[PDB]
Amino acid sequence: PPERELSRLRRLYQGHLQEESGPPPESMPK
Amino acid sequence: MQERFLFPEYILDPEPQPTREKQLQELQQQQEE
Amino acid sequence: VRPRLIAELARRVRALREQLNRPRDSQLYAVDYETLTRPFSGRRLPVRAWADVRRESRLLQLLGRLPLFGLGRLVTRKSWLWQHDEPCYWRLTRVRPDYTAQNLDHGKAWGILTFKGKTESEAREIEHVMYHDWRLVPKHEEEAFTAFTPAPEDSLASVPYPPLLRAMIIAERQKNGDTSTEEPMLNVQRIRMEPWDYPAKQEDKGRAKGT
Amino acid sequence: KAYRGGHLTIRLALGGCTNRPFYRIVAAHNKCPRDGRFVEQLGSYDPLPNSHGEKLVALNLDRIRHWIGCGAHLSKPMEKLLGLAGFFPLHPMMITNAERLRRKRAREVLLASQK
Amino acid sequence: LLSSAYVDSHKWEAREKEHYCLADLASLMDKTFERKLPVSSLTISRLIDNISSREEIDHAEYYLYKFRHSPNCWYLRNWTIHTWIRQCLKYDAQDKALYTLVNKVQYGIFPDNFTFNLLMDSFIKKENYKDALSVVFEVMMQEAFEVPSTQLLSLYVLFHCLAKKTDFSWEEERNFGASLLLPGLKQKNSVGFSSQLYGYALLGKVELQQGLRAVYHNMPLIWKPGYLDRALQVMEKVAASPEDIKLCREALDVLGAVLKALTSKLVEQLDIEETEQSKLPQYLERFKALHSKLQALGKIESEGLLSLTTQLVKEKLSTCEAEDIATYEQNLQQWHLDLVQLIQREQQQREQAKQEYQA
Ligand SMILES: [Mg+2]
Repeated sequence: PPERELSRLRRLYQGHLQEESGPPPESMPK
Repeated sequence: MQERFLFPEYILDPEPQPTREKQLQELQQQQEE
Repeated sequence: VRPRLIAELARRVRALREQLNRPRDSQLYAVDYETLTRPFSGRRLPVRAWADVRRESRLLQLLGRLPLFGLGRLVTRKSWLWQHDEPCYWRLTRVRPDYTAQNLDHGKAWGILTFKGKTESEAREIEHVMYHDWRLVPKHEEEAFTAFTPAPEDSLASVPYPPLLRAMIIAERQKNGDTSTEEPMLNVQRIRMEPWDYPAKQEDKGRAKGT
Repeated sequence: KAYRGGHLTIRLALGGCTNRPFYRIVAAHNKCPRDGRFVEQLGSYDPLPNSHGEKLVALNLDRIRHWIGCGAHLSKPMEKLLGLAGFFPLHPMMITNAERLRRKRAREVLLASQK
Repeated sequence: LLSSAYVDSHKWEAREKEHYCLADLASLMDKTFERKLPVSSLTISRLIDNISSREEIDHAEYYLYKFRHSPNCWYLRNWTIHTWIRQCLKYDAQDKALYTLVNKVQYGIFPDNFTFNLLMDSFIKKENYKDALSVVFEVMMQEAFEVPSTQLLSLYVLFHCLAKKTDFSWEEERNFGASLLLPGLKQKNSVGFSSQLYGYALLGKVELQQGLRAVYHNMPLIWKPGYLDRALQVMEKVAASPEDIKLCREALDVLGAVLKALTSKLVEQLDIEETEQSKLPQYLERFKALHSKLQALGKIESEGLLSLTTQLVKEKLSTCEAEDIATYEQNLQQWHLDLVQLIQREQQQREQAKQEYQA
């Protein structure tokens, strides 16, 4: 997501936020 | 909209506590007779 | 079958009691700000609303301080301001306050909706009038607030079918003799993704029953 | 029976025995009991792998399409099954759960490397 | 400040008045409220229009409160509000008019600009600038600065009250800043731009110290941060304007003082955006640069704000008053026509109800 939308979500859910997740691994790790 | 004038001298107030119970009692009576 | 008359009597008297004990907005939508509970029912508001309930204003808390209850004025919502960058507001056309309220801060309103810069044709009733969410657009700011340039809203007009449905459609075509190599497509320009926070029809909404 | 409102929904009715579940895909009134009266049986689903290492799903696609066209809703497990079959798009939560699992396995691999 | 012709009440005294005894109308309204029926706007119009004493002012206040909390509350007619303020000024009850205006929610008193000017000018003529300032703040809260006469009177009163003030409460700063910004934005002269700058400086101080919600909550102000940036934008605008427009040294001093004092709960802003507290040093640098630019261009007035506003008033108020008086007379005739139409409609509906009751 663009950073502006992520900041919007952080304002909306301030105080109830988990660590942001990055893109998943390309394939299933073994 | 426009203002609708109401005139208290030409208005009749409502009667609370309507007693349909007596009507039902009359019905069950007449059945009993 | 012995006719059940007491059932009819009970239904009629209950209906009469309901129609003669209809609660008003000032009672239904009052709130205790210390405990954040509705005194009418005793139910607590959801947690995610709590902050706004203590910070923002109901619509008629704003309109009762305006001449003619603010017909023609623009009102926006905090949630819209936080969610959307494009202007979202109601242009008020009719207001009917709850006269029993001490501060005339409850009631109903009608207006024309502009959502994300798109205005509607007609005026309809506003939902969430009792929410602590509303803001009044200053008159010296309206021109800056309403300024919107419609961006090109060019979205996808067709999508692929799911794999199995696509295979079945192609098989049916091939069985009926058609040898067309054109991919089957599903038309979605007619399906317009309506945002979940777009105002609903307040006319169709129900009301809390007195008790 | 007459219910106040409600709708038809295509869902999974659970039968079988203890520790051996089996599902019947049925179109039924949403207010009816899970394993009770239904309008039509639209298929079946065995969640246990068989001797060939397969999970067997039977779908009456014609009747499923008919009942969806008659206004029937779909439960989330049924939507996921139809996505796995390719009859629908993959449900968003299957994709999201796959990504969550990928991230968890990546964290475990990173732990192994760190040790 | 307003002439005798503007404040003359002869024309309103000559309005067509159908006489009633206030006691009878009061009893009729009391019965109507007892029966939980709606009172017509014509009844309250007649009660307000037949006040003949200072105690009848007190009674009419109570019945205004009752009409406000009744089904027909929004049908309160503009001639009724104008007559209410006229009667209050007539029977030495300006505190009552000001009370109903301040508590406008409970009484529904929303005057037109002519009536605001009348009340404010009475307070000024008796040198009660505290109550005139209260009326100015009410004009600000109702956003009724659409007429130049009101703008000029409000600016005069505001600068008069500011010239003798040292201790500022943040609520007072907010009220003063809004009350100076709103009329200032409509005046395209030196006084208007100086007022814009002064009010932006005050609102920026309030924003930086008490937060932006302190600025915009329950105010005719925007919820967008950067009030000091808007002050500096006013300075830039004055730099690139015609020669005639200048900027007062007093407002520039106020903005400089605010910046020097500033450089010495929910989060409403996006975390990707820079806060104003982190922009204060650049604001100070821009202020110094623009101040030097304005001095070099000679775009600074040395005259005080109050003297400049006095001169502007003595230049413009007469024409404003003439236009206002023409509009007032036209409104008086329109009110006469509307009242006659309302009375005729009242007669018609009374007749219709009579035949229904006879049937
Ligand atoms: Mg049962």
